[PDB]
Amino acid sequence: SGPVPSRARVYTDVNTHRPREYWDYESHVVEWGNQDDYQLVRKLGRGKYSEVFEAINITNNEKVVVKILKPVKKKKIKREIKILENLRGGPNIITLADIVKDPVSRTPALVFEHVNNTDFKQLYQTLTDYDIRFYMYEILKALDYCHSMGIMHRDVKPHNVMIDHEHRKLRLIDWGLAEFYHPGQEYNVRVASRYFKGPELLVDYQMYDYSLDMWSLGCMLASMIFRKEPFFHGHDNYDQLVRIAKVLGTEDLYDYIDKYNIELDPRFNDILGRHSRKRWERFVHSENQHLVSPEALDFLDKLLRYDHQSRLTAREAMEHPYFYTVVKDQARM
Ligand SMILES: Brc1cc(Br)c2[nH]nnc2c1
Ligand SMILES: [Cl-]
Ligand SMILES: [Cl-]
Ligand SMILES: [Cl-]
Ligand SMILES: [Cl-]
Ligand SMILES: [Cl-]
Ligand code: NA
Repeated sequence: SGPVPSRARVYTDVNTHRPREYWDYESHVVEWGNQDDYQLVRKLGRGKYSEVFEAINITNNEKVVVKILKPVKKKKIKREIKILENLRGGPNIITLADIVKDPVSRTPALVFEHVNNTDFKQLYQTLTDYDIRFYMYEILKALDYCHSMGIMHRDVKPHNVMIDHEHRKLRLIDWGLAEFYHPGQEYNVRVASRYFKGPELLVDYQMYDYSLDMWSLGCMLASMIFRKEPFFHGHDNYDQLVRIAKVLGTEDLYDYIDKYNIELDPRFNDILGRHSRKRWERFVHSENQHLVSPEALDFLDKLLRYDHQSRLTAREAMEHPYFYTVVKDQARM
């Protein structure tokens, strides 16, 4: 018999209750602008699917970011555009400003409102306890918003969080792997960077949901409070699950595989072994102790579960005692 089906605990049917056109990105008609409205200033970064530049909008002299979409399925381009259009104006969501093609090369590019090219990975190993809580709360605002809008990011990692530390502002970027959540849909498991992949991806459980992003967020939190980059340091996708099993233990892993009737790749049969669930105290030392609290560990424990249904939702996470002082300072301001 096949895998047992799964549904999101929250925002399950939000796309069903929308007009078809909200989520039917294959049918979306893009009005392509002229990239000659912009002048590229300098190259900022190189990605698998994109080259990214600082640019000037000639018309108003406003600074922008241009992402030139490296050759890829047209379906994937419409998906990213539609998701960015749907999420435009959401809290801590990057703002799509324009969609253009190079008149010569015909290559499509996305134009975003300017953010500094200071990604979270550059800062997140140097934060105070309070700033970790503050910026985690800001990421959760973006995730609860996109989940509530029927979208899962599927590539949450430090390199996809842009931060202006001076102005205490954060944006979640690179929506190129994001998808619409539809109950009963089986998704591609070849998403996310190795160190942030949830167990559902690693065991090839395809009927996953928004909760994938909450695993990735837990991997970021563990890295930051323990000053361990990455927290789960696998050699490859098989060893990645071994790294997780040595921390979360094998008892809960095999119970998860039994619950969803998952057919575990034979490769796993000799490498997972038998491991106790480790107390988080084992990762605490003199250099990270100032970032670790009972509140931080209680919260982390409730993100890093094998069973995606067990993990906190983004809104449940925002309710956790770890954020009480952030929530109080926000109301004060
Ligand atoms: Br602004 C901005 C910056 C980068 Br780097 C992005 N990668 N994908 N979308 C982006 C938007
Ligand atoms: Cl601190
Ligand atoms: Cl990263
Ligand atoms: Cl998919
Ligand atoms: Cl590890
Ligand atoms: Cl222990
Ligand atoms: Na402590």
